[PDB]
Amino acid sequence: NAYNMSIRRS
Amino acid sequence: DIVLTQSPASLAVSLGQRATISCKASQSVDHDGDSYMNWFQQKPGQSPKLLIYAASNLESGIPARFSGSGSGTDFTLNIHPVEEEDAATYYCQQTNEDPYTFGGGTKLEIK
Amino acid sequence: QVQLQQSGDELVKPGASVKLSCTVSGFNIKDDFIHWMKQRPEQGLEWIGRIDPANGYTKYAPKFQDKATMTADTSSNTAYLQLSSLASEDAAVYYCATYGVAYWGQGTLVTVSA
Repeated sequence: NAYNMSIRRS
Repeated sequence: DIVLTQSPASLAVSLGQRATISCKASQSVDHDGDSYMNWFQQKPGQSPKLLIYAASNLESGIPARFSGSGSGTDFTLNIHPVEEEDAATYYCQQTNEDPYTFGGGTKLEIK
Repeated sequence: QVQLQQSGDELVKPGASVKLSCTVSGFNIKDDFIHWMKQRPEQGLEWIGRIDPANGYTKYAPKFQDKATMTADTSSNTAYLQLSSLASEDAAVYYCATYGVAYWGQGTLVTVSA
């Protein structure tokens, strides 16, 4: 599952 | 901005052997214990395909022959073993800091 | 099951504008950012920016701030990229992506005539 961590969500 | 430098720019690897591609970031892409480096595969006329996210996570649908390692500024993509269908250009991408940036690509050929 | 279907290739004139689309199926676009990328064979892959379709908020790379305008419509699950005052360096393949950056559209070729 790449949704959470393939971008930095801040 | 973060500059990503890949090494080598191109390589030819014998079928069935291992290959490693390096991506070095000009500043850290770490945050809170994670490393926001992705690896993509692209073949001519096709969109980039995500292989690895957050340095070491294998994307669903991608063979376990691909693995990612590294943290901070130094990252590697390993292919083990290399197969014919792996002929492609590989890109690293950081998503730690805006703007996201991409490496210049590494073209892999089979011999 | 998620598909990002981008609009057809466009030949554009210098100084003109063009609006590209990215129609998403199998995914509620309110659920994530949509990202736009540019690719040229020499200058490689560049991130143009991302839009949050749930609120319309946009973030651009500084080099694209007065070239690109990202919009989206949850009503049609479609994102748009408007390129203004086209010039030679705008000829490229443009991609949209979502689900973090895991799922990409097939790309739209923009060619610029002489």
